[PDB]
Amino acid sequence: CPRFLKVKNWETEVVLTDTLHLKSTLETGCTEYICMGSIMHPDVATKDQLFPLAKEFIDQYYSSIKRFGSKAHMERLEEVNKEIDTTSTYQLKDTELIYGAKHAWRNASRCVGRIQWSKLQVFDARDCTTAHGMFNYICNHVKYATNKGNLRSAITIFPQRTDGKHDFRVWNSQLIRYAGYKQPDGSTLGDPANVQFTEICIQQGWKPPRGRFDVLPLLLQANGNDPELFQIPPELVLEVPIRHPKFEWFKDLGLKWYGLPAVSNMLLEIGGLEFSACPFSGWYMGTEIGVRDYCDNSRYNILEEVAKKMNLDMRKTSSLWKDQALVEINIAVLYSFQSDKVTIVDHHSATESFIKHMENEYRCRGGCPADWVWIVPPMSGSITPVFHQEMLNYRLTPSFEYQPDPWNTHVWK
Amino acid sequence: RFLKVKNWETEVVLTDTLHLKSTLETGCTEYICMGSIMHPATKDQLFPLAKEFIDQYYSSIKRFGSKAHMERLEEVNKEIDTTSTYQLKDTELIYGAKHAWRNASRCVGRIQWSKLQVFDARDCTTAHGMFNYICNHVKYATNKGNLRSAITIFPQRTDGKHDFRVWNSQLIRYAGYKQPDGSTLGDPANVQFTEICIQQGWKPPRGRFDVLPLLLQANGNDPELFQIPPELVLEVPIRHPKFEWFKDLGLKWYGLPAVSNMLLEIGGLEFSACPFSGWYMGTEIGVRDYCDNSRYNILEEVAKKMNLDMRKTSSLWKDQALVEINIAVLYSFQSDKVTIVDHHSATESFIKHMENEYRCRGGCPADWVWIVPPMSGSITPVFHQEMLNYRLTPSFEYQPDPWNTHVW
Ligand code: HEM
Ligand code: HEM
Ligand SMILES: Cc1cc(N)nc(CCc2cc(CCCN(C)C)cc(F)c2F)c1
Ligand SMILES: Cc1cc(N)nc(CCc2cc(CCCN(C)C)cc(F)c2F)c1
Ligand SMILES: C[C@H](O)[C@H](O)[C@H]1CNc2nc(N)[nH]c(=O)c2N1
Ligand SMILES: C[C@H](O)[C@H](O)[C@H]1CNc2nc(N)[nH]c(=O)c2N1
Ligand SMILES: [Zn+2]
Repeated sequence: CPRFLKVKNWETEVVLTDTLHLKSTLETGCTEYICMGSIMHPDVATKDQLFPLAKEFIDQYYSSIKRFGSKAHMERLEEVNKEIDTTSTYQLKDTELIYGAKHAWRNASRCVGRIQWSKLQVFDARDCTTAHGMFNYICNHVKYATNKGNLRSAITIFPQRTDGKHDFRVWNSQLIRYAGYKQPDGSTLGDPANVQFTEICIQQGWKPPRGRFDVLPLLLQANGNDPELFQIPPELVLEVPIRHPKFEWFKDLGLKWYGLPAVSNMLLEIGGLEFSACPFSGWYMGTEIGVRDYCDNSRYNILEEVAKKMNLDMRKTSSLWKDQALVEINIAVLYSFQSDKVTIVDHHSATESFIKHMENEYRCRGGCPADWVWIVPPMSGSITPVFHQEMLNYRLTPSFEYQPDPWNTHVWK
Repeated sequence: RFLKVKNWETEVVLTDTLHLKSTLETGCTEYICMGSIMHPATKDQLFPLAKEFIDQYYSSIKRFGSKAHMERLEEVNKEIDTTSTYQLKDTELIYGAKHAWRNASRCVGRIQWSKLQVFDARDCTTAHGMFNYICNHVKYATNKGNLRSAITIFPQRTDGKHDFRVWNSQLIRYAGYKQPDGSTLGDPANVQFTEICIQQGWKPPRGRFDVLPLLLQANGNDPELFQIPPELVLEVPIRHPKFEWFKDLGLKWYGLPAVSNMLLEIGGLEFSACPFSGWYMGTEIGVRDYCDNSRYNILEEVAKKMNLDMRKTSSLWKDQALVEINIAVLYSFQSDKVTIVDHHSATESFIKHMENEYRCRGGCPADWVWIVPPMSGSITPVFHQEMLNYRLTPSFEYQPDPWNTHVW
């Protein structure tokens, strides 16, 4: 591989030079003959596999604190090596846990929000043993992160994988989501994306109120045991009713959304260790709600009903009636969040911040992996600065990875 | 491997086998993806490429292994020997042109790929000849608004010292002028090319929508200027169905999109002048041409007339104005009976095209970064379509600007 790689911005002419790609680890999925850059998703480790992964991470940690080669560096290397020899694993210091989590965010190529990567609150939950403990930890996370609408980014890290039969997992894909319900007639109440998970929850004991915006219970798995259900206290679930600054009829659609986006189905890999329950949360970019959640045809799919209330001609696609309503729906979501003093960022501000971040990373770090397909917002793409920015995608570690759905792998006791 | 692509809205899964036949590079490796990078002979390299192309041509007319096939491979081998190159048969020229379009990963319009009028211009020797051939192209493809796809193929490269090149990047574009106060009149993307036209004799009217002259290079000689007869240049005043003040913005665009800076490669041969044209997708004009900050950049003005609050971005004033600008373009071409397609129709057509290519051909190389329209992405069906990108030949490739390589 060539040592220097250039990226250009076609709107400003700015050329950046990437050397960080030389530290790439796992596979993109691409080859020199095929590019999989639009593919969404393109047993444990052995002593011999773990040794070099830990050393790589420990080296990198001591490089960052400007102690590379020090006595504390070599002593940590030897302690780690001795520990892998006697137990086939090792335990991270708190300092290394925090560094690793912040860098998995920093390295998350699909995240436009990374300007904030070093302001992450890390909750060490590695002493947790039961699903009730997991509930306690997550409740405290949600309350801290919500902060009465002054949202603060945070991660709670549960115990790492051991033999693969004792995994901690949050079975929810996100900590806060609305249920969806299949009716006998084929229609769907609530969020259609969550019909499968809702059905699991119901069979597990949950009593569904069967509304359009029912907050799902937490389904928590500790130490490989069968998952258990918990209701998040509703006063911890901050929500925003959606209204429009001009269209007084917009509130009559009964739309609302929750304030905290909190991914809980991903795996955090640090130094070869696997943290299979590591829920992390930030704050929303408006398009995640106004464009995808509300206007995807497989989701709440409100474009038609907004278009009718807007009295648009909906017989020709070339009237752009869909595009017009999409803008108005996204004006309402940003307006409703700002009026309630709940942190949100529009797609224009977040992509300008990301460009500034990317440029600083190239300056100070030698690069910034970014997945263009995910960084570019789902509306108005080319009037945001990221559209015109060339990006290199590669995988650095520590990182967040996908993992199988726990109901597909769990062995029921 | 047989690779699978999933549509995340419909859950339709297709299976790609066609990628097994690529061999040109993508630019990516297992460790670094370059999917968002815009720009990632001799007798001995030439025959295997000629062979593969003849093989796929005779396989496409279902006469693989025919005597005609055999005699063609021998005919081509002898000619590469005596002459160091070879000439395509007319049937191979047309087949190669249509398949370079069929294989263009970045083109959302490929449902039309086999309906292409091919103009053989390989007998051309002078810039006057090129001008004639180009005028006939423009007149043919424009067709009084009922646009028809077309390509004009000038002589292939011989030694690189005698290239045919259209120096315009597109046959019809508007000039751009640097103003003394620092701002730009016209199209800022064409400032330098306009300066090269002026420095060579073109007298500019110095307006906002001056059709540029043609700058044509024949057989490696210096380029010569020509004005396309104005009755050949179809233009559309832009107006809005609801906002009667929109026509007062003074906006217009040309009807015919015609790329003239690319290289057509067929069986190892290189056609450095191959102007090709189709019809516009509305967003090409309304989003990029009009609202790119480095182009006509009219968002601020439209939002002014719309009285929108332009104090904070979160009012989405740019997004509102952008939609109204794109309504006007579609309404104007439609009112003037000039072929245009909106990004909803075009992307729907492309999904259907992919479905067709997967069944009958085993895949469709496609560049998600280019296929998804520059506005309202996720409400078009291609946003949710996984695509595999790989390089099939014949193909259109980029080439250096001639003002950076031509020896005067
Ligand atoms: C603080 C403000 C943040 C903003 C504005 C932000 C923005 C975004 C957006 C818009 C996406 C795309 C999500 C989608 O389309 O489904 C995303 C993805 C992602 N973000 Fe961030 N994010 C933030 C915080 C965080 C934090 C705190 C972390 C981790 C510690 C993180 C890690 C990720 C990851 C891993 C993804 C990829 C998810 C996937 O592949 O499905 N983000 N971010
Ligand atoms: C017939 C209607 C057509 C439509 C609606 C259409 C649509 C498009 C669009 C929207 C793009 C992206 C343009 C840009 O962003 O610069 C594109 C690119 C492209 N088109 Fe098509 N096109 C059509 C016809 C054709 C024809 C006739 C050919 C060749 C014979 C062709 C070959 C290509 C190629 C090679 C590109 C990539 C250009 C580049 O990399 O700059 N297209 N097309
Ligand atoms: C930390 C953080 C900050 C921020 N702004 N956004 C995110 C993503 C939040 C999120 C993502 C998805 C995607 C589901 C999978 N997708 C393929 C459909 C669904 C949600 F309900 C949700 F809340 C995370
Ligand atoms: C056959 C065909 C059909 C169709 N619909 N569109 C096209 C593109 C036409 C086109 C493209 C560009 C891009 C310039 C480079 N870009 C990176 C800024 C500039 C133009 F003036 C122009 F006319 C071709
Ligand atoms: C097929 C395609 O990769 C898929 O639709 C992706 C495209 N880009 C995306 N970008 C974001 N931020 N989120 C998504 O869910 C997607 N979906
Ligand atoms: C950086 C990025 O590759 C560049 O902006 C691309 C993105 N996608 C595009 N898609 C189309 N159709 N046309 C373009 O000019 C571009 N520009
Ligand atoms: Zn790639």
